[PDB]
Amino acid sequence: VVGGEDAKPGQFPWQVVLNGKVDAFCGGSIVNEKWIVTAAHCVETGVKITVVAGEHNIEETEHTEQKRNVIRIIPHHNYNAAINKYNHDIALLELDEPLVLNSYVTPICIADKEYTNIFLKFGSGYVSGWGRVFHKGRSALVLQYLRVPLVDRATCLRSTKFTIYNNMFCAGFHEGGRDSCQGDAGGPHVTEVEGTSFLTGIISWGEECAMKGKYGIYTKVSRYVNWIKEKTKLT
Amino acid sequence: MDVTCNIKNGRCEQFCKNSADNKVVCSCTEGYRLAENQKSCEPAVPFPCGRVSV
Amino acid sequence: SPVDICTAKPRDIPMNPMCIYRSPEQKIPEATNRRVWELSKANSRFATTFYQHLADSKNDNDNIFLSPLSISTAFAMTKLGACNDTLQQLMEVFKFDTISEKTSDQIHFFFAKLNCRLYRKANKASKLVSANRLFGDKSLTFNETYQDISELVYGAKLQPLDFKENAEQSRAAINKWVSNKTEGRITDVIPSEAINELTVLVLVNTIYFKGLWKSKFSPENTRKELFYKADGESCSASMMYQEGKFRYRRVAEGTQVLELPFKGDDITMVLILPKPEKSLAKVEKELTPEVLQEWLDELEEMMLVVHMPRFRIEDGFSLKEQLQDMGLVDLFSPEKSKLPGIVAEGRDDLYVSDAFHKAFLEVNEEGSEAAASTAVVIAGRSLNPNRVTFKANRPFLVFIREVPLNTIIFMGRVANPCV
Ligand SMILES: CO[C@H]1O[C@H](COS(=O)(=O)O)[C@@H](O[C@@H]2O[C@@H](C(=O)O)[C@@H](O[C@H]3O[C@H](COS(=O)(=O)O)[C@@H](O[C@@H]4O[C@H](C(=O)O)[C@@H](O[C@H]5O[C@H](COS(=O)(=O)O)[C@@H](OC)[C@H](OC)[C@H]5OS(=O)(=O)O)[C@H](OC)[C@H]4OC)[C@H](OS(=O)(=O)O)[C@H]3OS(=O)(=O)O)[C@H](OC)[C@H]2OS(=O)(=O)O)[C@H](OS(=O)(=O)O)[C@H]1OS(=O)(=O)O
Ligand SMILES: *[C@@H]1O[C@H](CO)[C@@H](O[C@@H]2O[C@H](CO)[C@@H](O[C@H]3O[C@H](CO)[C@@H](O)[C@H](O)[C@@H]3O)[C@H](O)[C@H]2NC(C)=O)[C@H](O)[C@H]1NC(C)=O
Ligand SMILES: *[C@@H]1O[C@H](CO[C@@H]2O[C@@H](C)[C@@H](O)[C@@H](O)[C@@H]2O)[C@@H](O)[C@H](O)[C@H]1NC(C)=O
Ligand SMILES: *[C@@H]1O[C@H](CO[C@@H]2O[C@@H](C)[C@@H](O)[C@@H](O)[C@@H]2O)[C@@H](O)[C@H](O)[C@H]1NC(C)=O
Ligand SMILES: [Ca+2]
Repeated sequence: VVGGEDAKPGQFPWQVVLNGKVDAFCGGSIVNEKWIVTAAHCVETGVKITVVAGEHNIEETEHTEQKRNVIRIIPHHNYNAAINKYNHDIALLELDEPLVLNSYVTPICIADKEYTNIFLKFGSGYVSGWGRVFHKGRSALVLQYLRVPLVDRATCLRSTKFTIYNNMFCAGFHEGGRDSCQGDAGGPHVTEVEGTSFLTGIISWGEECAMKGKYGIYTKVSRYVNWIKEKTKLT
Repeated sequence: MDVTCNIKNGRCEQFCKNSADNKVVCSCTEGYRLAENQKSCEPAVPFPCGRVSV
Repeated sequence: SPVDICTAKPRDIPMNPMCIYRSPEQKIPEATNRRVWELSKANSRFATTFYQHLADSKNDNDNIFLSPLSISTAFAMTKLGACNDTLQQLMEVFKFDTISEKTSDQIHFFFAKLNCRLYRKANKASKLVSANRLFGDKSLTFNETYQDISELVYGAKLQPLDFKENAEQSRAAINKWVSNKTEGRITDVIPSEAINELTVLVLVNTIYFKGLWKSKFSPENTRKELFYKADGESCSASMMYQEGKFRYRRVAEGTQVLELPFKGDDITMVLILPKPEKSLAKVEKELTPEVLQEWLDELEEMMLVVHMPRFRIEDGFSLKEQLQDMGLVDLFSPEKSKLPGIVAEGRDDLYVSDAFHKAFLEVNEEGSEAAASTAVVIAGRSLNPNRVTFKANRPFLVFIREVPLNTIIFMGRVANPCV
């Protein structure tokens, strides 16, 4: 996250970090004790991933961390990198041992498709992650968060020569300076409703980061809520 | 009008659904229970989704 | 006349030596004098052998930095006045014995030509200052023809000093001359007691280098990170960071080779980082000019993340013992030394008491701003767990060369960049 601020411990208890051959290469959100939702381009079936919930500073021990191994990787069935590495950019990860919910490890709420979209249209969401704090710069040590405004589709389509599908939305500032960045993908875009946060998007892509006239592109979660509920049901 | 999900979300803290004859049915997401006021949502579990408790 | 050595021809200023040497028995770079090229190649052959001997005389936990070229040039100035066995040994040790007859007879001139070329290029890609000179005892009468040639091709005549009656003052004078000429960057090149009343002739060659990156590191990305030294300990170093396209290659046994160019692209820094567990000491002994060149030929440009510490290395040392072990004997022997070209053969012995080198390397973020990429491309926001990473948080070797010629201007070892 570029131009964001330090989160406080427990401020985004649903946020998790994904570690692989490189640490903090992507983020994710807790759906429930056994499942994480992230971006499909962050994962590959057969490639190991470690999830750390209750994380704050990725280079220090806070005694709130819960580390889990991923035992199942489920990219959305329509995801196909060969016909675009970012459309339907969403995936689910099943954890080996369930997380123990507490103040630092709590799921993000997920409403039905109708309300997820209503919440997205409130026009203001929070993005968070341990991604780069400067384009092509260092990854964050302490979890960063940033409030981003929704950008109308017309304006976004005109800001890029690339395709913005109906499964994506745009958010960020016209003037530049604040945006999600590399390392943040898979992390959540959430909308706080009367003190309760709901998942409204998945950090996905963009053209560089925090550049004037460019916006962050996110996976529109409302379109995938039914699939998420179906795949992650513990019931 | 008078009472529809279209005005202030039927006063529902979270979810609203139009019943018949000027009435609405509020509801909450998993981990929550409709409060006494039939409009608000309150924790039904130790750590309900989407809330900071530190 | 006001002859400019850098644009002169050997015939412009006749400067033949008193004695000449005659041995018993890739493609040429663009726009390059073949004689300068063969001299550069000889320096590299000398460099690899000398470094091994130098490393052996030092502790593996200490940093190393030197300019083998500076050393080769300095001894070519004694070659100019040497004869017989003293001359032969000089030719064999510095690997000059394989070059052509004209380059050999005018070797001091071609070293000037080589240094002229490299300085011109380096002066636009870094801050580089040097101070080189020979100092001899006042009691001796030096060949004035040698003095004129030296002033032209080496920048200064041999300086007479009263070692016999004013050793300490002489020492101070030498250190002052070097400091003053290097703008205070190189001090105390000759340590206390390093010279005395029996000192006859000493060679002093010093150099400071601070390069300007073609693609600079942004200071906002520099932060404290642990550096794991070979002594098993770790220390806090200022670690620079940047992501960009650089010539790179992971060679046998996992060793990483990275080339970081300075402004102008002609001069570059090559870093050799062994995998964890493979001592740098092993890579030093286990590496011949052939191998290194092979790696440089396999380098391919590619996007990667580079972690490199910012540091400074100050390395000063005597060359006498190491060169003697390499075969340079007569030159340091009062009775055996034959340097008639500097001081006519006579009752007084003229030999090299010692040679002192002192090199200073400074590495930081400064340089040209990274060039803006104008390629319209989508960038996923994953960090890319499959990316190539060059993290120099452990001992590594450094080389500073001129690409076309492949000249090894500087070489060294960063064993501890901490303060
Ligand atoms: C017995 O045989 C041995 O000894 C004899 C006699 O030697 S003695 O006089 O010392 O007693 C040698 O014969 C003598 O030496 C000849 C020789 O070629 O060395 C010849 O030298 C003179 O003329 C040449 C050619 O001049 S030119 O105008 O025709 O080009 C000259 O060499 C040229 O120097 C150029 C230069 O500017 O440095 C080079 O330019 C290229 O490189 C520069 C960059 O250089 S850098 O890398 O240092 O930075 C570049 O400019 C940036 C140019 O860009 C255009 C490059 O040109 S390019 O085409 O590559 O792009 C030339 O490169 C080709 C180079 O060509 C040879 C020489 O200058 S010198 O090298 O500095 O010495 C010049 O010396 S001289 O002016 O003082 O004389 C002599 O001609 C008189 C010749 O004397 S003789 O005729 O009486 O015999 C034998 O050499 S050889 O067999 O003739 O080749 C020698 O054999 S051996 O080598 O011992 O085996
Ligand atoms: C002071 O140093 C001078 C520089 O070397 C030196 O002059 C050079 O001397 C050599 C021989 O002493 C000359 O070469 C002549 O001799 C060779 C071999 O003896 C002959 O084969 C050659 O044909 C040639 O005639 C150099 O040409 C000459 N170079 C010059 C002009 O400096 C002085 O001799 C030294 N002073 C003394 C005498 O101590
Ligand atoms: C030193 O050399 C003197 C001359 O030797 C001859 O000329 C030199 C340039 C070589 O070409 C060599 O092969 C020739 O023999 C000798 O007269 C003198 O004795 C030598 N002094 C010693 C033995 O150190
Ligand atoms: C000290 O140096 C003075 C000038 O030296 C030249 O300029 C400096 C900046 C360096 O680039 C150096 O390499 C140059 O030679 C001399 O004028 C002065 O005499 C020197 N000190 C004395 C009196 O020895
Ligand atoms: Ca931690």
